[PDB]
Amino acid sequence: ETFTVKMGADSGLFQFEPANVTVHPGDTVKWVNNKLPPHNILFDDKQVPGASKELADKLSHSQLMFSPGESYEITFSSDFPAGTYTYYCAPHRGAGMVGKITVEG
Ligand SMILES: [Cu+]
Repeated sequence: ETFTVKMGADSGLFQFEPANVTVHPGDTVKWVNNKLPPHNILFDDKQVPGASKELADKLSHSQLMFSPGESYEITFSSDFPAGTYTYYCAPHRGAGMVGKITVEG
């Protein structure tokens, strides 16, 4: 299954929509610019399994995404451990543009 996460609500609010997604092994999460770019996707290294900086860096898209409809995706296959993965947008972190992926096992 592929889950689409919009970056920016239709109203312009600085939110990932939906903010919380639960995935099963082999599923894909695809982030897509919706409103008021740029956004980016940074995983919090203290809030992924093992509190691993390597894992957080692997999953992040640190480059700002300026283009309408620009996308980034992750397929949660076996090199991704079970657990929750918290992420944020650096431009809008202060305003609470945050999300969480729960990887089931
Ligand atoms: Cu953002």
